[PDB]
Amino acid sequence: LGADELAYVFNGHRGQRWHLGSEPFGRPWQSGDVVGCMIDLTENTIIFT
Amino acid sequence: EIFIYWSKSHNFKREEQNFVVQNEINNMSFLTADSKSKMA
Repeated sequence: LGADELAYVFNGHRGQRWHLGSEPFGRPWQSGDVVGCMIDLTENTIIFT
Repeated sequence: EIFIYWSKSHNFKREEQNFVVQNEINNMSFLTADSKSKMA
């Protein structure tokens, strides 16, 4: 997931954002942490909480 | 109310900018300090 152009994802094992490769982003989760994925197709944006 | 005054007043905005630039205030540090403070 994210190696190609077909996915925009967050990896909380390392704190990375993946799309056509990896870039640092955010912080790693702990056990029980909840990742909220939000997509806005009017502003054309992806947000992670 | 403060933001409304800011948007309405030309002088208020420009003095804000002047303060920031002369005093070398980061502001991006204040906003992103949590991740920075945590240094991950």
